[PDB]
Amino acid sequence: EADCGLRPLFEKKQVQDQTEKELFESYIE
Amino acid sequence: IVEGQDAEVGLSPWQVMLFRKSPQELLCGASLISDRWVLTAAHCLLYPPWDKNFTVDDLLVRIGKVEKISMLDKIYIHPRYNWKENLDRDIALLKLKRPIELSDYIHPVCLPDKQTAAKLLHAGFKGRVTGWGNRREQPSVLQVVNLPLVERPVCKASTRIRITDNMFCAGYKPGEGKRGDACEGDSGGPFVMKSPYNNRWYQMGIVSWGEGCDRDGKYGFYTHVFRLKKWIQKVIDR
Ligand SMILES: O=S(=O)(O)OC[C@H]1O[C@@](COS(=O)(=O)O)(O[C@H]2O[C@H](COS(=O)(=O)O)[C@@H](OS(=O)(=O)O)[C@H](OS(=O)(=O)O)[C@H]2OS(=O)(=O)O)[C@@H](OS(=O)(=O)O)[C@@H]1OS(=O)(=O)O
Ligand code: NA
Repeated sequence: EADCGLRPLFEKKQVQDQTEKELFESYIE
Repeated sequence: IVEGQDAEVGLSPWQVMLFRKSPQELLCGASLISDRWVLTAAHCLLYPPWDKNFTVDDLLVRIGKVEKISMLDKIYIHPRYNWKENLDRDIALLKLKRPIELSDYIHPVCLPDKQTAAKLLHAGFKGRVTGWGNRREQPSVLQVVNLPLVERPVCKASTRIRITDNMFCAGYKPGEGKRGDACEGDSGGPFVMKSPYNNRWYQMGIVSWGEGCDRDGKYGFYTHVFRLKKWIQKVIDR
């Protein structure tokens, strides 16, 4: 599916969810 | 989910609930990977020590919380699923009776390729677990918790179960500052990670097993999705 992993209510509307930053924070230590 | 929080509306549009048909009860989590395919743990369907052998006539899936209820055409359990010893290859695919309509609340997650798995699967990197299972060892809202991947030797030293390359473990270490885990009813559900390369969510794991929920010095074990992709590809065909 070409549109997998992109949520209509978030990524598709350029809104990030409330705890996404927690994940990105863990990527850079 | 123990020690999580209420998920925002539409947070996990690939969330699927596996239900016993009659009497109706939540059994497991699951995930939507296409309009016709659903991913879950093998032990959700077959577990002889508990006299569990569910067929397509025993089960229903609930998707989108707008809500969709569907029967299953076929159940595929990994042929080398090892329930006797360690739940090795704890994976099963559920083919829906017919393709479902996608919406704001219904949308499949991605499967990882080699490169995605190499990029994301590092100790310390956090993934996300969601489900409708117990808060304590009955939520009205989908629960979410983010949990760090754990070093393989730390995973192996935490348990007496033989750990294979088809499993990883995740969760906070004693004193790391946070808690959280899957619990009764979340099993089979997805462990997802967001890729910075393309802004998409990939399912890296399937809630497989633990020794109690959210215990100090224990970790959740997850079926390693990329390492079972060869089998996933074989049954789905397309
Ligand atoms: O992006 S993927 O995760 O989908 O990676 C592709 C898979 O390629 C494998 C598949 O193994 S196989 O089942 O034995 O074929 O590695 C090997 O085969 C592919 C494709 O073979 S084919 O006959 O051309 O269709 C080769 O990749 S590709 O460039 O042709 O696309 C691999 O060569 S290479 O390493 O990419 O240069 C080939 O590797 S090898 O020679 O067998 O070592 C899997 O790689 S693996 O994880 O190391 O086994 C990839 O993952 S998958 O889960 O099997 O899809
Ligand atoms: Na723990």
